[PDB]
Amino acid sequence: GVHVVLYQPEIPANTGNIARTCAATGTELHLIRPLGFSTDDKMLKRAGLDYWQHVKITYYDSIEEFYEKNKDGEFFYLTKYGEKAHTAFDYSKREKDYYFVFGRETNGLPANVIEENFDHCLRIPMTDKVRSLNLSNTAAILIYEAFRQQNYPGLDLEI
Amino acid sequence: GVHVVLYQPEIPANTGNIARTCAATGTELHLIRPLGFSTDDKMLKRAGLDYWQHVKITYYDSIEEFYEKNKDGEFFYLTKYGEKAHTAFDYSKREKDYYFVFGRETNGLPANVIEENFDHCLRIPMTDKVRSLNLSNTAAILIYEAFRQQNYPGLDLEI
Ligand SMILES: Nc1ncnc2c1ncn2[C@@H]1O[C@H](CSCC[C@H](N)C(=O)O)[C@@H](O)[C@H]1O
Ligand SMILES: Nc1ncnc2c1ncn2[C@@H]1O[C@H](CSCC[C@H](N)C(=O)O)[C@@H](O)[C@H]1O
Repeated sequence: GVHVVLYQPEIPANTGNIARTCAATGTELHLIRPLGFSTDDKMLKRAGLDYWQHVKITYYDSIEEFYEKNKDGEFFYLTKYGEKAHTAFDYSKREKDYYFVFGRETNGLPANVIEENFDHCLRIPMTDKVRSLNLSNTAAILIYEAFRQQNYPGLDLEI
Repeated sequence: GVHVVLYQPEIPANTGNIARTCAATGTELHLIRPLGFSTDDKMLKRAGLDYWQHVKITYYDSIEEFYEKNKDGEFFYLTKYGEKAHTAFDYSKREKDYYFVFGRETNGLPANVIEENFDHCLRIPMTDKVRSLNLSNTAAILIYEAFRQQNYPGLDLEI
């Protein structure tokens, strides 16, 4: 499968957007606490996030716990410090588990995570006119790059 | 070049995100009024959009005006009602002008626009668990699909 991992996300609208993209694709959502916001059920529903119930979601109290519970698979780390493009790897094997790990809107990923995993750090190409892309936009780009390579498994090409 | 055209966008954060992706790539931003928010220079500064100045932006009072001022190029219309994938077309020619036209967060694209241009209506594939993707996410996906096909011209220069 395809997986998005959010390391300590900050801003509720970004995670709401990412959860929508996950519901839209069958991508799993992994949230590493602390979060910057509540995800209580009654609040999500009155906020009209009806799609949230359809997301395959897992919460973790630490990135250590995340790793322990997700030992198998291919792990990629999205960071502007990466020296490979997000499109440089093959995500076409539907039977594999691909994990794309994203940093905080403000802090990004911890430096040691980037350093320990540098040959799997991916930079979406940019001009020098911004420091970074929006978190939810980067998750949407990576999700649909993987699904493009897999020829859209489980998705409706037409209504 | 690559162009994103927003038909009467509603939510300031979506247009802020799309402007960020445009500054990040050199994609032109075309805004068809009425907009749902102020884009006065003083409001954008109050909102902290430091990259806005770098965006190649044009405003129009109508889609008719937009068409009159952009006669040459290839026009694609992003809608869940499309019957071709966003990846089904060739955007690889850097000398051509590719325009991707997006609808409103609430009403989408006008029915007559979809009908009249149906052969070039593009649907990003989705499951049945959501009605649509987030507007800014869809723009980011299309921008980076076009730049992928062109091998990221003008990006990652002198990082
Ligand atoms: N160009 C890009 N390439 C890869 N990931 C990106 C990206 N822009 C944003 N992201 C992702 O979005 C997250 C939040 S943006 C954080 C940016 C960072 N704090 C800075 O120095 O500006 C990042 O941690 C990364 O996972
Ligand atoms: N799956 C998808 N394929 C193509 N465009 C999409 C899309 N999801 C969202 N969009 C774009 O994002 C815009 C705003 S989403 C608006 C849709 C409307 N609220 C509804 O319930 O259906 C759309 O007009 C379209 O341009």
